[PDB]
Formats: sequence, structure tokens, C-alpha cells
Amino acid sequence: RSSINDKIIELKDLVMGTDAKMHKSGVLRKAIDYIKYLQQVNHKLRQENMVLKLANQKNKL
Amino acid sequence: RSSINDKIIELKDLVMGTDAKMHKSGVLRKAIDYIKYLQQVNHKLRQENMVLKLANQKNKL
Amino acid sequence: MELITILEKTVSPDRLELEAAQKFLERAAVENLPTFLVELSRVLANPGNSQVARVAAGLQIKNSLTSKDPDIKAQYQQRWLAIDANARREVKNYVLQTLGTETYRPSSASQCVAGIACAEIPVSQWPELIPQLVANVTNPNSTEHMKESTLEAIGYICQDIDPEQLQDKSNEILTAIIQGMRKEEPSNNVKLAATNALLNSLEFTKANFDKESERHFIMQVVCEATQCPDTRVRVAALQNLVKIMSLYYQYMETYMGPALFAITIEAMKSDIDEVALQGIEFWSNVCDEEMDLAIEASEAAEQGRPPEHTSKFYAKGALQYLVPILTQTLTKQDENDDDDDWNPCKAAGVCLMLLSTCCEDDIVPHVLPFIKEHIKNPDWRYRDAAVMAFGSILEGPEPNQLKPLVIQAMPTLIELMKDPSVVVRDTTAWTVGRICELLPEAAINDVYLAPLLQCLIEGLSAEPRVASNVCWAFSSLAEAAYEAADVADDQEEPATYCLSSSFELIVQKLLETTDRPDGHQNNLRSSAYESLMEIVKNSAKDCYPAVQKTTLVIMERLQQVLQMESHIQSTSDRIQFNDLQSLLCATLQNVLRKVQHQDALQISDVVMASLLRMFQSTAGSGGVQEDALMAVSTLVEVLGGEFLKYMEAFKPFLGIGLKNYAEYQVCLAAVGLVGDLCRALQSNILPFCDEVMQLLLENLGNENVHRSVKPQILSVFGDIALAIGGEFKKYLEVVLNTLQQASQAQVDKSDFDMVDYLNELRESCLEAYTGIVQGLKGDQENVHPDVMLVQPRVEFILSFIDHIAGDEDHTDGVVACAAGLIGDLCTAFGKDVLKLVEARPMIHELLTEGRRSKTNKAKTLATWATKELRKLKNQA
Repeated sequence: RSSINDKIIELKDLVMGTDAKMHKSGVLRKAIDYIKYLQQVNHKLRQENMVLKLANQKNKL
Repeated sequence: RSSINDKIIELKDLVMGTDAKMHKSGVLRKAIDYIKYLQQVNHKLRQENMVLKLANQKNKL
Repeated sequence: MELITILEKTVSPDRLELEAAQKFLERAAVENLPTFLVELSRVLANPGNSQVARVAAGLQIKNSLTSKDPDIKAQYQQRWLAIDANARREVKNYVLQTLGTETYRPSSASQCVAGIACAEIPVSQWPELIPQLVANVTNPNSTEHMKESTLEAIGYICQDIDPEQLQDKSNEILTAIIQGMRKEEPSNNVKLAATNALLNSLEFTKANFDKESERHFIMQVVCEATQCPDTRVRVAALQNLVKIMSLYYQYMETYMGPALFAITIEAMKSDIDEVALQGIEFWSNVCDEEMDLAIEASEAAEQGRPPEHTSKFYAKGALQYLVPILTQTLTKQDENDDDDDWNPCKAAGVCLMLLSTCCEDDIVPHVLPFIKEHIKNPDWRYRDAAVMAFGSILEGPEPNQLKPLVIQAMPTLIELMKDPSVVVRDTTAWTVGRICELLPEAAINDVYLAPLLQCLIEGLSAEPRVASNVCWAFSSLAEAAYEAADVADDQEEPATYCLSSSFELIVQKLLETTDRPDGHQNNLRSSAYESLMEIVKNSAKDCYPAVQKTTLVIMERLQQVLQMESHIQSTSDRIQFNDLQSLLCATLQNVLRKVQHQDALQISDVVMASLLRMFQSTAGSGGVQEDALMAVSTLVEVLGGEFLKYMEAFKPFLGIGLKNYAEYQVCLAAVGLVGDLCRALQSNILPFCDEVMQLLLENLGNENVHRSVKPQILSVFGDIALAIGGEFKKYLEVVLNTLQQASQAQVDKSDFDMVDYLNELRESCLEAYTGIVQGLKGDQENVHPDVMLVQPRVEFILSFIDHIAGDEDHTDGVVACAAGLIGDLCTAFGKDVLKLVEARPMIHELLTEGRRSKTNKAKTLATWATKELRKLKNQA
């Protein structure tokens, strides 16, 4: 059932948009970039949330 | 030439690291699950920073 | 006619009378909908009328208040309260009282109390609804028909009402739904409408499950409910454990051992399909949650933080209980299975595969015994299960543990290929494929490779069921044979590989297979082509003569099909044709890339005829276009310069594609072909340059065009400059200003798509600049004066790169081009360069980044750029 392509498609509907179509070898591009993107973004958020808990846990009663 | 669309070794490198091995379909499966995870995490992390912000981050004349 | 008669004019002997309502009713609704539905609410809340007039009444009240289209839906609701804010005044109690009127026909009242509220709640309204429905169950004096249908309503509300707008008042609703379930409740019919309701509410009870207090009760009811002898309930109950398990895995530690485990296992055993399917599902959901938690653990570990949630490893823990039950279910086969039908047998094989990728290695031991014992069994259902069990644990375990087992399984596997049962034979061809794809090494092994190929060349003749997987097998095997003979590959391509001895026969049979009075069954055809293409792409330069015979055969068929177009009858026939069409071109591309420049030329005229004809005549499709362009590109790339003769007799089309931005996909192909022409002809292309440059620069300006298409264009400007060199000076002017415009573009780096787009733009610009400097610099290490024209921009350029150097959202690709652009800039002006980058440290960090980089292009180019910069250091 799950060919190499049905996953590639599942990945398309994943990275870009529902049903608009870029071809293969383009999806494995954005996919790689998206992952790198999400990783950093998330790392930054984890930090920002540290300061918003450190320079925030002081102010309390 | 030899690896531009067949070069899922890069997508693999991210999701599993260069170290070990695996086949195509078992990399875009790992890719798909990982993106979905980074998406959630990111969402969660996001709705969190939103709290430490809107909340105590302000009001103490 | 009437009202209690027209709505019933659907169950009568007459085809033209079937619309006796679809016209009157409809061609009367718009006129006075507020006076078309309201009245309907009267017949609905009318105990007198039958169940075909009241139900048909509610239907026109429902449909006029709902549809299953994310747009058409959120449009009728407004109209519902865009109406007399007094016209609904009565409907919201005219229908809210029909509940509990008949036996099983005022049920529509539920379908209405929902949709209506699914529009009057997002606006703080009908504060007299939720209060009602609840009390309609908490009230220890209501009837079945009452409660039952009231629960449904509530249910139908949780299913379609934005979870957001309801997260509030959830204990009343939950309380109502909880009581409708208590083991006390006499009517199973009630419990049922209540369980199916809870299922739809599990989403917005998050607040509730968190407090262990309430949870245990919710959990206890659901578990009891699974014991109720009314299967309908039983299932819907098991359905709740399945969802709950996928939403609150964290709070399952408690009821797992003393309950869930036992409940579900029995379920998996149930001789009742609807039941066991939920059992298998429950554990597949454990596997999912656990695999995902496994990532969390890995990530958190190198983040020196504890995992947000941890896995109690249930799946690994129930292996000994699970595997026997599953492998036994694989036995409940259904000889009669050409079905799009789901069932325990299917579910089990999949669930097994899941478990296999979750517990990996641990799996084999629990599965091997069942395999070894039954792969010999006289009963075909057991031989099948054995092969199947075996094939489906092939992904998860460490390969070096399976490779040996495989090697010892091959002979048996090869014989089973000839088993008398189709089922056994389908399952085996499949297992053979999985081997071929997950463990090439063992498949391509020389001990059994000979018999293994004989067997498959045969398998190709089998039933679409068997053959189809045989194709998949051949594709996997093909790539593996190539990548193996690799060290036997000298001067960039294998002189030979192990499939050689049989290549000629393999492609031969595949062509026959292509051909199948039934090729449409199991995609046998698409698979045969995809397989033939793959056997061709991954082939040894020693069977080239075999690839030739094929090309003729492919051109022959491409022709017969092009004439075969004027015989289309069914809308079906169309799509078919289109498919066979594309499939062939696709095959044409793959073959061409493999033929000698010499063989290309001969084929040239023919191919181009077919493609030109195929683009020309088929100038009324659109999808076909983007397929013929691809073919040409491929041809352009192999013919190189000789392609010049088809140019004139092709230009009109490249034009249609470049202008047709209504289907950017095609415009994209067109843009690429241009660059594909720049390299194949060059200077020579100058004739059309005029037309192209403007036509292109046109699209960069007209903004109807999809933005993805733009970066491709800027990039192509550099392909042009390289091909016409000093002649580009004519266009140097505008292009340079455009590149600057695009370079300074900006976007909210908070909309990813907008990160990819921005980088594609940044990467596209740098390419064009590069192609320009190169194009003007010429190449005879004398550095033609033309390059000085871009001398002014040098200051700006070394800039845009900086922005990037600063912005993190980058891509190694961008870092790559940038490094290169620098290299070239030193190579042309080079004084003026060294100091500007000196007054820009960030650039330098970027260069190092382009070295500590994993990507190849990135590495080399940074290296070079650095030596080219360090060279300018001691020039003074």
C-alpha cells in the first residue's frame, strides 16, 4: 500500500500545502530544510522560556 | 549527478545521524514522524512562551 | 400539492415525480426560507404525522442548516441567524420539544438541535439549550426515546461544534453522558447513544482527565460498558479506550494492569470482527504513542532536560501475549479477497509490522517459532501466515540479525513461489519484495540469485496480484544489483553487474507484462513501467544493446498510442490514455539518458515528432504539456548542440509554456528548459534571446504568477549570461537592477513557507550575479573589460550577502552560492574585494561556516573563496 511515493506525498501535504504540487526531489528539499528550521526555532523558544521563568520567578509573593 | 533526489542520505543524516544505516521508505517514515513531533513540540513550546509572557511578564507599577 | 404529501413524493412509482419536492421545496425555500423551515418545525413537533413526513421534514431543516464542506457549512449558519432574530425564537423550543416524541423517527430532532446550536453558540446565544439537554438525563424521570435521542443531540454537537467554543461547560455535558452510561440504565439503546457521545467529547474533557478524581470514574464506566452484552455498546466502549489511550497515555499507568490489558486482549480474540478490530487497534495506538515518546527521550537526553512524558514500554511488555494472538489471526484469511475490505486478518499483519518497528530486535524471538513451525503446514492458511509473519518483521530488527535468517529462508521462499494457493503466492511475492527492498545484500546474494531470478521472471506471468509485487521486487533488486557492482564500476559506471546475464530477458518480459489485458488490475501496468524504467536507470554499461531494442519498442508504442487517442469513449478511457501517455514519456526520459550521443541522433527526429505532435495536437489538456517539456529537456541535454535544428520547429511551444502562468507547474518546466537550452546551444541562442528575455522579465513583473516560478527566472538570467557572454551587455542594465530589487526583498520570517521562499530568492539572485560576472569575465585568463560594468555593484553585492550572514534562517545552499560569488568577485576585481569583506567580519564567519559545513558544494566553495581571498592578502 505505502509506496515510496505515498509517503513522499504524505510529506508534501506535510511541509508545504494541502494538494498544491511541487514535484519529488523538491519535497525532499523543503523537508530537510523544514526540519533544520523547526529544530532551531524550537531551541530558541526553549531558551526564551527559560528567561521568562528565571527573570520571572524572582517577581513573586 | 548521483545523489540529488536519491540523496536521502542527507534527510537520513538529520533524523538518524550519519553513523548507522537504513533504507529509503524507512527514513521518510522516520522523517515524517520526526517532523510531526517537532511540529507539536514547537506548538506546545509556543503556547507556553505565550503564558510566561501574557502572565507575570507584566504589571508591578 | 401539499406538505405532508410532497415530502413523501420520494417513495412513489414515478421517476419524474421523484423531484415533486426537490423543486417545489427548493424553488420555495429561497423565497421564504424563514417561512419554509419554521413551518417544517411544526410538522416535526407533530406527534400525528408519520415518519416519512416528519423525517423528510427534519431533513429539509437539517440540510438547510448544514453541509459537509468547510465553506458551504460556515455559510448556512449565518443565514440561520441573519434571519429574523425572532423567527428562530420559536424554532428553538418547537424542535427542542420534539425530542422523545416517536419510537425511532423524531431522531432527526437530534440532527437539528445540533446544527442549529452549531451556529447559535459561537455567538453567545440559546442559553436555554445546554441547560435543557443535560437536565433531560440528570432527571431520574425521563423516557428512553427522551434520553436516547437527547444524548444523540449532545453527541451530534461534540462532533461538529468547534471544540474551542465548548471547552467551557463540560461537566454538565460530561455528567449527562456519564449517567447515560451507568450500568443501571435499562435500555442498551440509551447507553449506546451515550457512549458514542462520550467518544465525540473525549477531545474537550482535557480538564477532567487531568484531575485523577473524576478520571477514575470516567475510566471505570468505560471499562464496565465494555462488558455490557450489547455488542453495539461493547464496541463503542472499546472505541473509547482506543481514543483515550491516544490522548491520555500518561494517565494509563493505573488501569492498564488491572483492566485495559485484560479487556483488550479478550477483544483481540473475539470471534466478532467489529470487536477484535478495536482490540488490535488499541495496541497499534500503544505502539504509536510509544514510538513517539521514544523520540522525546532521545531529544530530551541531548537537551539535558527530562522528557515531558515517558514511556512505560507497554508494547514491548505484552509481546509474548500479543504475537501469538496476531499470528493466529493472520490465519483467519479470506480466500475471497480482491476487496477494499478491512478485517482482523489485515489489521493483524499491519499491527505486527508496527510492533516490529517499535520493539525492533526483541520482536524476532517471539515471531520466529510460529514461522518455523507453520511454513511447512499442509493448511494453506498457515503456510500463508508463516510467510506473512516473516515478511512483516523484516523492518525494525537489526539487519545483520535478519540477513542470516533470510539466507536460510531463500530456498523455501523460492519454492513457495510455486505454492498452489494464490494467497500463499501473493503473500510470498510480497515477502520477496520486502526482502529485496529492506535487505538487498541477502537478496542479491550469489548462492540463490540464479534461481531467485528464474522464479521472478516467471512470477511476472502470474496473476496481477502476484506479478505486481514481482515488479516491485525487480525494481528494488535492480537498484541493489547496480549499487553492488559499484566497486566493479570504473570511469563512473559499472562495466557489468549480476543481472546482466538475464537483463535482456528481464526487460523483455517486462515489456510483455506492460502489455496486459488486465494491466489495470493491481496497477500491474504502472508497476511494470516503473519497474522497466528502474531496470533501465540502474543498469550496467554492458547491456546497452538491450536498452536500445527497448527504445525502439518505446517509440513504437508512443506512436500507436498517439493515434489510439481518437477512440476514447468513457471518461474512464480518457484518464487511462493520459496515464499510458505520461508513463511512456517517463520511460522515454529514462531510456534516453542511457543512450549514446550517437543513438540519440538517430532517435532524435522520431522522438521530437511524437513530442512535438503530442504537444501540438494535445493543445487542449494542460497536464500533457508539462510531460512533453520534460521529455525535450532530457533530449536537449543528450543532443546538446545538435538540438539546434528542432529549435525553430519548437519555439512556439516554449512560448506557450513560458506565458501560461495559470499552471505554474508548466511555466516552471519552461523556465528550466530555457536554461537547458542556454547550455546546449549557447551564443547561438541569441536569435530568441530578445523574445525570451522580455517574455521572462514580463513574468517577474506581472504578479498573477506564482512566486515559486519567480526565483527560477532570476536564476535563468545567469544561465543566459553564461551562454551569450559579451552579448548579455545588451540586457546587463535592467537585470542588475532587478537582482538588487529582489535581493533587498523582505518577509515575516514567521511564516516558514516565507523562509523557503526567501532563501530560494536569495539563492536564486546569487546564482544570477555569479552567472553574470562569469559571463562577462569570459574565459581566457585575460579578464575581458566587460566585467568592469558590474564594478559599481560590487559594493552593494558584498552587502546582501551580509544580511544573510547575519540572518540565521539560512540554508547551506545559500552559504554555498555566496561563498562562490565571492570567489568569482575576487577573480574579476579582487582588490576592491579583499577590503570590503575585511570591513565585514560576519562574511568571514559565514565562510568558516561554509567549511564546518557537511554539504559538499558548501565546503569546496568556502575553501576556494578563502584561498582566493588570502591570495589578495599578499598582493600588496
